[PDB]
Amino acid sequence: QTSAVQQKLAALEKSSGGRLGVALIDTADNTQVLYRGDERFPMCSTSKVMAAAAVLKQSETQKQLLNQPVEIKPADLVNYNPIAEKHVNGTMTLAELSAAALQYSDNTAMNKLIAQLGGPGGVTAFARAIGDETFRLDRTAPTLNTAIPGDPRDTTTPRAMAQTLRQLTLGHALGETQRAQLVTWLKGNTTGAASIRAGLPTSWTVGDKTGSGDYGTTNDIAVIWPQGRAPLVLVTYFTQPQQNAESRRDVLASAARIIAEGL
Ligand SMILES: OC[C@H]1O[C@@](CO)(O[C@H]2O[C@H](CO)[C@@H](O)[C@H](O)[C@H]2O)[C@@H](O)[C@@H]1O
Ligand SMILES: [K+]
Repeated sequence: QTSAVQQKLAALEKSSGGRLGVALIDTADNTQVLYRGDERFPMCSTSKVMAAAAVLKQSETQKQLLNQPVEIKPADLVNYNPIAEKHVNGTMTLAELSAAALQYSDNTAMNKLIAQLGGPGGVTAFARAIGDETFRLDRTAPTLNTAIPGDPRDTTTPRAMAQTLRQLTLGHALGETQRAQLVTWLKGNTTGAASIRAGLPTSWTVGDKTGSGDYGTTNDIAVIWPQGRAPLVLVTYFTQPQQNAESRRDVLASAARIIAEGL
């Protein structure tokens, strides 16, 4: 069936010129709204959530892991390193790297998390351990953001990512302390006000992670606490046909607005 909300999302998509993917889980009733929910999309930096979460999971059996220092060398700096570049020839702890990756989208910090997990496949292995059979991370940053149409590397589906984000932030994929830390980090994101958040009523609370890459890829994944409603999880992925396309955070905001109006 096609719902009214799906109809509106299809109209948004057609006016956007790109390809939109949406998955909502409403934890009031566990119902779901999906638009291209089983198509693959390039995650770009939304994959940082899974990497940070995997390190949180490791910290459940090492109480001191988040205070472990990691050396930052000049050679480690990549294309976007607003926090790590201050620490070159110095160190950052795994907590500092997780915070920098999630809240500032620091790519050097992401690469340190990936290295702590043994490479991109270690992030995929964590996804599998928590029941996500779809997610794959294949490369480090920044090349995980190439976002080439049809390329399966560094992709997931909206359905899979919404389920996983729910298990991580509202469910029991992580220990209680670790879940709370992940939620605190997401809620402190600096990069999200133009994306899902822009489509929701101001009274609602959001924790989110954005992503962007080539092909005008513009993504956001969020856990939302509506005014007076049980929490939602919302994934919005958007990608375009031309490599040099501009970002379209407004399309994500419009998707979120449609979802909110449909509740
Ligand atoms: O966007 C983060 C970071 O990436 C760079 C290239 O390393 O720019 C890319 O992203 C920009 C924003 O989407 C695009 O405008 C640009 O064309 C693309 O190369 C850095 O300039 C930027 O800080
Ligand atoms: K871009």
